[PDB]
Amino acid sequence: GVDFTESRLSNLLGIRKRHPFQEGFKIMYEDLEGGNIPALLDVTAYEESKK
Amino acid sequence: RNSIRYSELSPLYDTTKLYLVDNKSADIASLNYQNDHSNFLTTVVQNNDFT
Repeated sequence: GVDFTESRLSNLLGIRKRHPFQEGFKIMYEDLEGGNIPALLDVTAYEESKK
Repeated sequence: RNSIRYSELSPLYDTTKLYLVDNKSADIASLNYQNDHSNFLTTVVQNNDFT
């Protein structure tokens, strides 16, 4: 994950806590729910495929 | 017309400034669980001998 607590770069990354006054503020794989990258599709496999 | 005085300049009159900060170090933690920077609260009393 990634914790900013001890830093400001957060503000640069245009990302900020919504109650900007505490510390539950670290970001773990576990928080970005649904936000998994899709995965990407294979192009060539699609192509050659005309059997 | 007994008068015990000394330095600590007469709680003075005629106009001063009122500093209305928000991220002053103690304000935060005692009061800014409640919310953001759109509304908050601040001690306008700049005496550090006070929570």
